[PDB]
Amino acid sequence: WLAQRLGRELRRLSDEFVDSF
Amino acid sequence: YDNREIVMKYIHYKLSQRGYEWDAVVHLTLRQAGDDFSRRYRRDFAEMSSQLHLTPFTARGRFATVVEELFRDGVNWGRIVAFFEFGGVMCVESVNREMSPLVDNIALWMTEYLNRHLHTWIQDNGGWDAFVELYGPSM
Ligand SMILES: O=C(O)CN(CC(=O)O)CC(=O)O
Ligand code: NI
Ligand code: NI
Repeated sequence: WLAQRLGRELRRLSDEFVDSF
Repeated sequence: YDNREIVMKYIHYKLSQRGYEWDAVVHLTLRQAGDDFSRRYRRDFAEMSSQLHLTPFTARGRFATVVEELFRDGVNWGRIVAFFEFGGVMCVESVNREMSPLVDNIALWMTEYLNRHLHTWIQDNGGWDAFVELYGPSM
């Protein structure tokens, strides 16, 4: 299910990014 | 701040970096943060882009379903940047695939989603000023 995969990776990348601020 | 202005300026910036001129401190911070996000994760954005299968028929549902997943467990400023970058990917794919009219639609969808679903969180967490404060050291 394409959007679930995309959204999951965007969340992972989002959380890694914000946790590096 | 006006969320519509933020969306329009962000989309124009992202498209202009690809050579496409689309007729339409916060802005500079979001621009830099999104560029930094993109360059960290090009492999993931490339896979995302290859699976997008963008057509006028599928675009709205694609956007809505991805954004729903993106905020399923809540919101943080990283998710906000990813929201803009994902909208940017759809816009870039739009012009690359000779569907430039979709850019106007994506800008509408991003503006209305910000105003409806993210405004309360943004204000509760200090407004766009808080995002500028948070990312300022990274500029
Ligand atoms: O998208 C979210 O998680 C935040 N929503 C709450 C909700 O979806 O019930 C705010 C709103 O849409 O008013
Ligand atoms: Ni321009
Ligand atoms: Ni909502």
